[PDB]
Amino acid sequence: PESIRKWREEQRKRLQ
Amino acid sequence: PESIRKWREEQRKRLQELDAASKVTEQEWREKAKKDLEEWNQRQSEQVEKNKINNRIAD
Amino acid sequence: PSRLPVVIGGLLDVDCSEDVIKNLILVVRGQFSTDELVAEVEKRNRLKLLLPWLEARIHEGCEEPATHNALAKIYIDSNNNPERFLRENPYYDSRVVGKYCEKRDPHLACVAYERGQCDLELINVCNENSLFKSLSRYLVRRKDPELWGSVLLESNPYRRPLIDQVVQTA
Amino acid sequence: NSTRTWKEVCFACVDGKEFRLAQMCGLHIVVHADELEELINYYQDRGYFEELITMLEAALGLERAHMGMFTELAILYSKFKPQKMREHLELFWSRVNIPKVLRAAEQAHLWAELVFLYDKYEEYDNAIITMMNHPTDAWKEGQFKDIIT
Amino acid sequence: FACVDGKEFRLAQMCGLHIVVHADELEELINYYQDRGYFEELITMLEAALGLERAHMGMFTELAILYSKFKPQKMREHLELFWSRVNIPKVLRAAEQAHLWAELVFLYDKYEEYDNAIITMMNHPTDAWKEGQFKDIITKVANVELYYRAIQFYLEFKPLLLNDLLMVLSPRLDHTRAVNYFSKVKQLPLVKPYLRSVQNHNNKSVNESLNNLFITE
Amino acid sequence: LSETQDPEEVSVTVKAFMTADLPNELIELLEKIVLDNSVFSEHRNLQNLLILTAIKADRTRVMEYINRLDNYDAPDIANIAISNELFEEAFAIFRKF
Repeated sequence: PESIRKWREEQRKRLQ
Repeated sequence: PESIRKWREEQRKRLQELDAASKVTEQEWREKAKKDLEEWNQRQSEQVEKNKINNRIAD
Repeated sequence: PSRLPVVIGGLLDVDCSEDVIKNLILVVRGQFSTDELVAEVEKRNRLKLLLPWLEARIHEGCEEPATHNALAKIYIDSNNNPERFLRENPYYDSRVVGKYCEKRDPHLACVAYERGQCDLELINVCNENSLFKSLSRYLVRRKDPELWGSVLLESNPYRRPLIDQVVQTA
Repeated sequence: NSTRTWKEVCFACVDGKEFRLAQMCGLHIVVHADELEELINYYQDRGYFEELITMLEAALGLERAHMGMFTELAILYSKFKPQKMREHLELFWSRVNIPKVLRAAEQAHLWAELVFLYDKYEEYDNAIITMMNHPTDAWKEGQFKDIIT
Repeated sequence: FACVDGKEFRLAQMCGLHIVVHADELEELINYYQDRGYFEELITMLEAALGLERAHMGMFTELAILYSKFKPQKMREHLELFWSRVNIPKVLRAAEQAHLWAELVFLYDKYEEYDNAIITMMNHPTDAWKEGQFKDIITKVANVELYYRAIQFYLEFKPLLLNDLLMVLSPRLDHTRAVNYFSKVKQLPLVKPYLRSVQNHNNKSVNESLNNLFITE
Repeated sequence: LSETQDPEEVSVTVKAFMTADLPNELIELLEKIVLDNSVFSEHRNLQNLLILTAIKADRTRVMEYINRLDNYDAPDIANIAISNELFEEAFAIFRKF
């Protein structure tokens, strides 16, 4: 499902 | 100071605590261990009767 | 029987049993190629098929790299630790085991290069991804000023870690 | 049973979405380091991370348990399952690529794992910096007294 | 000794530093201090043991034992360093006397005493137990009969993990004795998904048990 | 397995263990691990070193070894079992083939 879409925002949320 | 007293006593009382604390810890581990079986056997019986009724309609 | 490995590759394309091949390898060969049946079975990925014959062949004590390297290769895929067979077998060749053990285990490829004196390949792999302490142990062991000269000229980006290690290994 | 067969049919099996079949059908490909990264690249597009980590857990049982397998396993445990990274890496630290995992761990940069890792590989200087710039999660009074020496 | 008699302790360390370096007089000074009780000065005297050029094993051996008996809040870390230098028997026994189960296991892992590790995990799993450490330590054990008893332990504790552990135990474990144990305590349907991967072996017990399960399905 | 290079390192310690009058479950265990999941998947003098050593124990281990071992010899070891108290094992051997 274009997991990169969820993954970019999830990683940024996690780090922020 | 003759710390032989505290030497033996604090360690022995620490054992007195730890053995029983660990025993009740493994006991709650045990009752939840059987909680798993109590949670699974109900579904085992459910699937048993389910396959039973599904075989009944076959004829 | 020179065409044995070729027709055997064809056979394993037919996908027949292995014990047939195990029995037919023990036939009395004649003129035969040894360092390319390994390349053949590599495609077929059944090198364990070749254990018993080569075991007897080395029991005879043949000093052929074509066999002494294949023994190491199958020892690697055994999931075991063939570091001492690698160090105490003065018959195989360091190059093929190094390139083969490049990605699978550089910790063994560095020892292969160590006894094989493949210093350039050692820096070509161990410098890239390894514990550079083993490198410094080798260079200080294998004291060679030209090696330090080749390494210590500010071309290699990975010089700072190995010096930051050899300060302790010395 | 050639590599070509399993790797060719893995993509059709994943398109067909039979991960049970594709799991066992891909174990003969992961064993080849020259055929692993391609599969992970195919799968990240699918996003079936939860489905392939089981295959990777099965890859440990495979006889050809080589290093790149563990590098990719740790790479995905670093951010998709970060809680598991440290625990899984208690073992294969002597079995896994150091720099690729280091830079790969830079994304999550769970500084405790990086510090412990550098401490294991004797690259103490990097651990000192890491404990210097992110000590809230990655710092210990004990080991920082003697690693510094 | 005079420094003790005068109850001086700033120097008792300093002058005493030049003894413990030696092997024989080490235990003599320990025995001279154990009756005197100044363990706070004893430990801090041996805290400088790291800060030396000729320290030996017995020092850190008896020191980690002291942590096992005087400051168990400090034993894990100090143990974490000199486990390579320290001797095994003098310390493992004294820590067993202290009943510190989270560290005897860790040392048996460090000295790969898996037979001594799993037994201690099983008799004291309140803290020494871990799902993954056990799961990987099991394959390196020598006494294989402990496989069945650990299965007993998990059936008592973690039935879901029995299939997971069975995945790794299947090579170094019987397929028949396993199903016999399950039929003994009657837990055969609990392992129904695994048994589909052993009919290839086609053991008689395995051949007929899964068939009986199919008859109930 | 740390050596796992040649059968001399194997054979010296193996015949030492045999000559060292080691009781049951002492040598067969090493034979088991060195057979199970190892390079030494042969049968060269591995039959009696394991199966006869299993007959020294007189246990169910013979059955798992029967249904597990390959590239072996059926008739002679079946006769060995018949010579010993266990005949069901030779029966199962002839049942296999």
